[PDB]
Amino acid sequence: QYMRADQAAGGLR
Amino acid sequence: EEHVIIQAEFYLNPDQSGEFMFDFDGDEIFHVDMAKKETVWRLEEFGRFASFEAQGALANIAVDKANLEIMTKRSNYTPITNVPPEVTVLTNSPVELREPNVLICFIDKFTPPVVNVTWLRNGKPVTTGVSETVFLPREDHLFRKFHYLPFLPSTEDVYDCRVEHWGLDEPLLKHWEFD
Amino acid sequence: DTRPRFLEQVKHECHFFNGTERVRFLDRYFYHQEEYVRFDSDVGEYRAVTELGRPDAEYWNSQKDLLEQKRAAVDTYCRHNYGVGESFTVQRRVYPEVTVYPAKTQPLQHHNLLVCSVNGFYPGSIEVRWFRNGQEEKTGVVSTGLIQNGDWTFQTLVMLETVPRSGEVYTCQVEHPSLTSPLTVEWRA
Ligand SMILES: *[C@@H]1O[C@H](CO)[C@@H](O[C@@H]2O[C@H](CO)[C@@H](O)[C@H](O)[C@H]2NC(C)=O)[C@H](O)[C@H]1NC(C)=O
Ligand SMILES: *[C@@H]1O[C@H](CO)[C@@H](O)[C@H](O)[C@H]1NC(C)=O
Ligand SMILES: *[C@@H]1O[C@H](CO)[C@@H](O)[C@H](O)[C@H]1NC(C)=O
Repeated sequence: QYMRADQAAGGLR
Repeated sequence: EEHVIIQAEFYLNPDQSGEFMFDFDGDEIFHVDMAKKETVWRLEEFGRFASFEAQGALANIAVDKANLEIMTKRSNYTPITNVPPEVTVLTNSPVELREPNVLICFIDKFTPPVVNVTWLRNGKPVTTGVSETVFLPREDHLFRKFHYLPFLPSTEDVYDCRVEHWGLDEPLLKHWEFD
Repeated sequence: DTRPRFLEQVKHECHFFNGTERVRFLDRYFYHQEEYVRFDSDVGEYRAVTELGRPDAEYWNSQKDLLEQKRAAVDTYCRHNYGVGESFTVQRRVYPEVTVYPAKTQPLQHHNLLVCSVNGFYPGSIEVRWFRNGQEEKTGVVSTGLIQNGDWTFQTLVMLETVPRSGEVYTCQVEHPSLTSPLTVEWRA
């Protein structure tokens, strides 16, 4: 019963 | 739709402040305390049904920290514009003399997410029993915040919520007193 | 402090329609207050909202593993989290406490304002009505709006501008998803 976090996308450079 | 769940994060320079929270229809499900690396449920009963690994949040703030450096360079170091807040003071329930109640200070429509809030009773800072929320997101991507003060209604006590913000020239005082 | 600030925001949004039948996932990125790139499950790729976010759109759309993660978010992230929290969020029901008290619009001798305090309910959708002896009064009703207490409870004041008579009975009617029949509180002078 864990809430999943969504990954932050790493920007260019 | 009928229900919206938002995972809201932000990182702020040069303050190096980061936040990670979950929003459901405008209310906070939980947030992660970056110092303790703990999940903090808005209502304690939430933690009995659900759980959250707090390190996934810090990994996101690490990326948000790196993205902010990229975006600051990309915008030619264009800073943010201060948007001062609207402040409202109200009580949790109708006021009856010597029947316990809660003072609510609603701070709304402001950015950046930095603020200094002080509860004043008869012009003096009060610290006993106060509580607050983290910075909550708005759909126009400003912020909102809550500060609480339980009190006993008396005819001889007046209150003020004093709010400081870099968009304000003078601190904003919002008054409350019994009828 | 005078030093300028620089703010980055990300918002992972899950929009649900009729339970989890139709689900929409948004991956939105903000510099200060301005969205510059977003992923939308209706599209399946990142799209630059402003010219500031065009490098990130082309960079992220070249990573298929990243795109395959975002295309599956409606299942592995939105519907999952909905299933974990629906018992204390989607199904949360708190019925309101209704208090009626008179007030004054201006410093007058008699009261000319009937307040219907509706406190502590959840969710926010609510319908409050005034009746004078069983007949609904739609004229002269002022409300504070829906107030969000920030603690998973709402409240609202619905005031009626009226001059009370002897033997007049006013009643405030409240309809709410937590109730199966309308809540009523009466007030007489
Ligand atoms: C919140 O209060 C703190 C403390 O007064 C403020 O911080 C100081 O701001 C002055 C300039 O006005 C600097 O010289 C100091 O170095 C700052 N830090 C400290 C620890 O004093 C802060 O600016 C206030 N924030 C808001 C939004 O009003
Ligand atoms: C930043 O400056 C460069 C060089 O003048 C310019 O090409 C670019 O459009 C500018 N971007 C912004 C957001 O000001
Ligand atoms: C609501 O969900 C049920 C699930 O069985 C479905 O049959 C129904 O069509 C949905 N409502 C609409 C308007 O599609």
